[PDB]
Amino acid sequence: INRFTRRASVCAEAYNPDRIIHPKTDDQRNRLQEACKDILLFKNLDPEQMSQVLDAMFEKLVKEGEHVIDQGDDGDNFYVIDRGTFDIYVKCDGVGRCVGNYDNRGSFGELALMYNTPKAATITATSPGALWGLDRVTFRRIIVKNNAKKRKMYESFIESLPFLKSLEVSERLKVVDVIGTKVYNDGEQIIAQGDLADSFFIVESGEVKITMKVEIARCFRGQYFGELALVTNKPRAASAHAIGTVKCLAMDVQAFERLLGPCMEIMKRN
Amino acid sequence: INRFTRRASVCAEAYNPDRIIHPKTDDQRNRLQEACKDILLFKNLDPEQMSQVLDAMFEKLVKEGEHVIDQGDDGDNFYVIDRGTFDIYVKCDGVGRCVGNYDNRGSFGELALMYNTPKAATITATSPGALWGLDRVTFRRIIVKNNAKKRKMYESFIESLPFLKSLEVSERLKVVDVIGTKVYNDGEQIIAQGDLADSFFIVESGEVKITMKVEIARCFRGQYFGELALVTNKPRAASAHAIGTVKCLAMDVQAFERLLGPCMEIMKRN
Amino acid sequence: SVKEFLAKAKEDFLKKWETPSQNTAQLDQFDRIKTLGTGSFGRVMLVKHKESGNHYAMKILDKQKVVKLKQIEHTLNEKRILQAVNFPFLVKLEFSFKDNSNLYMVMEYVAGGEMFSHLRRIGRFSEPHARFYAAQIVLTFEYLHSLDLIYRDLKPENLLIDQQGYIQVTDFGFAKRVKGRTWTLCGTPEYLAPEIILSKGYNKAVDWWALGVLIYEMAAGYPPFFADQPIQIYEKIVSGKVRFPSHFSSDLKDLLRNLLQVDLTKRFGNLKNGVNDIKNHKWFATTDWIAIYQRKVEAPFIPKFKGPGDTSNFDDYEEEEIRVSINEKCGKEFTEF
Amino acid sequence: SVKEFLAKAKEDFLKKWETPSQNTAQLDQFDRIKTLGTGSFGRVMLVKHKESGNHYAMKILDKQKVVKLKQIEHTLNEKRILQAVNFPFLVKLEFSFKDNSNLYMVMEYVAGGEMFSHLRRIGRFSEPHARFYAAQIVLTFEYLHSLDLIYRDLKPENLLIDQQGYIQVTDFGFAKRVKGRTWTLCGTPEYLAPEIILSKGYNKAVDWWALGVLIYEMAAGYPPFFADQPIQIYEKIVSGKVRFPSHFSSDLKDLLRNLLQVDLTKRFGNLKNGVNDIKNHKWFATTDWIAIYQRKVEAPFIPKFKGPGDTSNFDDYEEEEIRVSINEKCGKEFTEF
Repeated sequence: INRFTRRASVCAEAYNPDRIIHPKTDDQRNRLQEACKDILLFKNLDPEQMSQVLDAMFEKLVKEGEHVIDQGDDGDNFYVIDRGTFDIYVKCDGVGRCVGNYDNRGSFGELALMYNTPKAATITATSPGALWGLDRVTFRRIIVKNNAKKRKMYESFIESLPFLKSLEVSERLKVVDVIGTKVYNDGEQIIAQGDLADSFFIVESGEVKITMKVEIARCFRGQYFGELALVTNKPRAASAHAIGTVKCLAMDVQAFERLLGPCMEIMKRN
Repeated sequence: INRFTRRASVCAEAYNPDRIIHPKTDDQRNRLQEACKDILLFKNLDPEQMSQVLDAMFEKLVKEGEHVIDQGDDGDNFYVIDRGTFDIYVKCDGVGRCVGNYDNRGSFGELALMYNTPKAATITATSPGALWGLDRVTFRRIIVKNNAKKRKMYESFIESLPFLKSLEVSERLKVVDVIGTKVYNDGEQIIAQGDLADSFFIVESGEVKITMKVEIARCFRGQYFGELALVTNKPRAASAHAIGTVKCLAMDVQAFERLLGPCMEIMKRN
Repeated sequence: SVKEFLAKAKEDFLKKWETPSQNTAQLDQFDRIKTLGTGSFGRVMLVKHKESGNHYAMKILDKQKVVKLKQIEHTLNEKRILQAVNFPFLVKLEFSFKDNSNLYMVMEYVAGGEMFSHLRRIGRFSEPHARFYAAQIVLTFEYLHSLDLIYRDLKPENLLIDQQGYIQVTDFGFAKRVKGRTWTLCGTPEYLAPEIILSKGYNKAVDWWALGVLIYEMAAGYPPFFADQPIQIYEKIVSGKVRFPSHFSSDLKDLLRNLLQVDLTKRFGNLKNGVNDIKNHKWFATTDWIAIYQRKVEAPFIPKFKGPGDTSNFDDYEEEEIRVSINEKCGKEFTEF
Repeated sequence: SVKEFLAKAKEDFLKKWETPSQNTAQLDQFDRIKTLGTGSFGRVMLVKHKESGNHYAMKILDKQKVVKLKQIEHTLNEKRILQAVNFPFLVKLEFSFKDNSNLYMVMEYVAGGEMFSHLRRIGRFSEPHARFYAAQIVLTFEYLHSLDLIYRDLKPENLLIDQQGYIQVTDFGFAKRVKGRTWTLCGTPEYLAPEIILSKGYNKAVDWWALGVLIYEMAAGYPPFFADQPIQIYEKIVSGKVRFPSHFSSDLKDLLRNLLQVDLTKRFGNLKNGVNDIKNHKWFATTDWIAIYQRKVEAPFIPKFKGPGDTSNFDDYEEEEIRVSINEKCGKEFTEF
C-alpha cells in the first residue's frame, strides 16, 4: 503493498512558553522510572524533567473487569502499570480476540504523548489493579516550559562572556541549541594542565577550582573557564577540579566554529 | 502486525474426470505463449497441455474507456493483453487512484485460475484494444482431464511390463505419480553401452533402436528397454538410439526402490 | 499389534460406513448460546441441550450457499465420514439433521480453544511441546489413512485443545475417501502440497506434506512458505525451497526436509516403510507412541477453563440468527444427508 | 546579487505583511467542480470562476473543526503568510474569504498533480531528475528563510507539478514567522526532525532536515526512516542512523549525511556558510541556480494535461457538500482572517 496511501500530517496543541504533584512511595517512583527509561520520550530527559514528569503522573485504580481504556478511544493518555493483571483485546473486522496480557507490569499509549492517537486495543483489568497515567497536554508543558527555561536564559550565561559579547542574537541561539552539560563529583578533574584545549565551560551549579603548576581561580555559578580554547589552540595552562558536586555547561570549540566561524572574528567587529 | 488473522480455506469447483477452439494467428499464439511461460500455472505444462490451453483462450475486444474488469468483480478469469493501452486503478478507503498502466502487453488474474478471486483493481482501456481471456472452469478441466488421461493409463504401459506384473494397484499408482518423460531427436544416444544402469524406459511415441558391440532390438510404442537396471546393477549391455523424434517415459531405479523396495522382491511373490 | 489394532478399526469403520445415521435430533432441542467460529464455509455455534443440559459445538451449513459453491459432496463426505470414524484425537459427531435451510452437525464441545490462538499468543512452541502435538497428528493420519480417508485441511486453526491439553482434530469439510487419485484444489493456501497446486492428481501424501508445514509452524511461530501475494506463496511451495530458523534443532530440520519434499519418491509417509519412517525418525526418539495414544503422557499445557459452557478460550464473532425459511431449499441435493 | 535580490524580496514582503488582504471574493462567485485533496485538515476543491471562467484550487477549512483541534493561529499564519510572499515556486493565493461555517483560500490551480502520485507510479526518480526538483526547494527555502518564515510540511504530497514540469509548493498550514525558537510538534511523521520530536525548540534547521528526507525519498522511492509503529520511526529518526541504497551515488550519499545530521553543529543549512554549503555542494555541481530560478532549464517530465479544468492527474475522493450554517460560528476566533 500500500505505497499509495498518503502520509497524514500530525499536530499537537499549541503551547507558547513565553504545580501538579501526585504523591507516590519511593518504590513506586523507582519502578515507574525504570519502566520509562527505554521509552523514547523519557529516555533523554534530564533528571529534573524526569522528576517533574513522575511528579505529574496520576493514580488510576481499577476494579476487576473494568476497562482501563477502549479501542478507538482517544489517545491523550500514556499509562504505566503499577500493579494488577490485565487482558489485551482487539476487534479487527470482524472479530474480537484476546491478543495478550500484562502481569503486574507494562505500559501503553506513549504515542499519545506526541499527538492524539486513538488506542488500538481495549485493555481490561482481570484483578484489582492500579496504573500511573499521564496526559499529553500536561507532559508537553512540563517539557516545553522546562527547555524554554533552560534557554532564555542558558545564555546570559553565554552573554556574560567577554569573548562572546559581540555575538548577535540569532548566533547566540545557535549556541544555546547545542551547548552540552556535564556533571562531576567532588574532586574529579574537569581539565588537565598540558592537555588539548577542546572546549570552554560555564559553571551552572557548584564550585570549580583552577590550579597551576597553586590556586589561581575559584569558579562559581555563571563563571566560565577553559575559555582560552576559543582564541588559541595551545595546551591547557591550568587544571580544573570540581569542589562538591558540579554541573557545567560545556561547549566544544570546533563545533562553535562550524556554526559561527573563529571567535576572534566575532571579537574584532565593533 | 496482523498475526491473529486466520488463514481461510480455499476450494475450486468439483470436477471428476472419470472442443473449445478460438482461432488465432501464429504470431498472436507465439506472443501469448511467451507471456505465459513464467506464470506458475503454465510454466510446467507439457506442450500438449499448453497447446490446448492456448486453443481455449477467447478473444475479448474493448473500446476506449471500457472497463475490462472491475474491482471486487469476481475472479474466474485470467487475461493476457494482445494489444492496446490500459490504466490500472484501485479504490482503497477512501480514495481512487491510478496505480499504473499497461502498454500493448501484460496479464492479470492468474489466481482466478485456482479459485474465485475478486479483482483487486479496475482496469480501463485507454484505446481500442484486445485481450485473451481464460475461465477457471475451462482451464481446470483441460489440465485435470489431460493428466487423468496421461494416467489410466500411463501404466498399461507399466502393467505390460514382465518384471512389474506383480505390482498391486496402489503401488502402480505410486509409480504413475512420478514417472518422468524425455524427448530425443533422430540419432540421439538414449543409452550408452558400458554406462551405469540408472533407469528403465518405455517408448511413448517414435522408435528406438537397440545395438550391441549389431541390431538386437527395435522398440516401438509401449515397449520397455533398459529394464535390466531393475534386477541388476551391472553396466549397460547395449546402447539405445532414437529413430526419428522419440518420446520416452523414464523411471529411475533408486526412486523406484525408495517407493516400493527391490523389484525382485515384487517378482518372487505369487 | 498396530496391525491387529488397525485391522480392527477398519472392520468397525466399514460396518458404520455401509449404513449411515440420519436425523438423530432437531433444532428446537437446543439453545443457541454463542458463535464459536466462522470460515469460508458455514460456522460453529455453542449450543445447550435443553433437557440434558449438555453443551455441544454445532456446525451449521446453509444449503443454498453450499449449492452455489458446488460444495455438495464435500458436505456429504464430511457427514458420512464423521459418523463412521472413531479415534481419541478426532472430535466426535453426536447428532446430525437438516431443515428447510440448513444442515446441522452437533459435535462434542471442546472448550480449550484453537491451537492457533495459543500459538499466536505464546509466539511458538518448544520442540518437546510441538513434538507432543505432532505425535497425535501422526497417529491420527495413520488411522485415517488405513481407512483410505484423507483429511486435506490440517492447520492450527483446525486443532482444538481439550481439558487434558490433548488435540482434537475438528473440521472434516475436505475429508474424502479416495482409493485412487483425487483432483479437487482445496485446503488452505500456506498448507497446499505442490501436487494440489499443479493439478497432478493426488492421495495420502498431501497430508504428510501438510504435517511438515504444521510442525514447522509450531516450532517457528510462522509457516515455512509466506508472501505478499498468494501466487508468490505457491511459487515458493512448488520450488519447495525452505529456510529454517537458527534455533531449529538438527533433528527437527532433518525431519522437515523429509516431509516438505516436493519429490514424491522421497517424501516421508509415501515410501516403502510408510508412516514408520516418521515414527522411527529421531526427532521422535523420545516419543512413546502407545502412551500418547492412551493419553497417559502429561500435556505441556492445560487450558484454563471455568464452568461448563465457558467460552473464554474462543474469539468473539458477530452474532447472526439461524434463519429457517418456510420454503424447503435444495431438498433433493441433500437427500442423503 | 542574490543578496540584493533577497534584500528586496524582504522589502516587498514586509510591506504586504504589515497590511493584509480581507474578503476579496465570495462563495457564490464560484462553481464547485471536484475535490482535489483532503487531509488531517480541511480539503481542496477545483472551482470555476463563474464570470471569468478561470479555474482555481480552493482550500476549505471548517471553523469549528479548527477550533476543536486548537489550530487557530496555524490558520491565521497560513493566510497571512500566503498573501505576503511571492516566489516562482510557491502557489499563489488569489482570493480569501470566510462565511458562517468556513474559511476559504482560493489558489491558482496547478493541474499536473502531486509529485507523490508521479513518484509512486514510476517508483523513483533518477538523480538528475530528483536534482532538478531539489534545486527548486533549496531556492524556495532560501527565499522563505530570509524572511524568517519556516515551512514545516515538506513532502511529495505537498509539491505540485505545473504545466512546465516545475514544482509549486502548496499547503502553508504549518508555515510560521519565527524570529527565535518555536515549539509546536507538527509536520508529517516520516519528515520530523529530531528536535521537533524531543521538544527542544527549533527554527530553520528543521526544513533542511526535511529536504534531506525528501531528496532521499525521490532518489530511492521510499523515505529513509520507516517502520510498523510510528514510535519506531521516531526512534530511528532520533538515532539518525541511515542506510543508503546501493545505487545511490557517492555525492548523493555525502549530501544526505550532511542534511540528515542529528547534530546541529554539523547540519547543512545551519552552519556559518548557511545555504551555500548546499548550493556549492557537488551533487549540485551541474546545477545552474539562476537558470533554475528563471525556469529556463528543461523539465525532466511534463505532465499530460487535456483541456483546462481537467482533473486526470488527481485522485478521486468522496464528494461532500460545502455546508454553510445559518448560524455564524466562532466569529471572534477568526476576526483577523
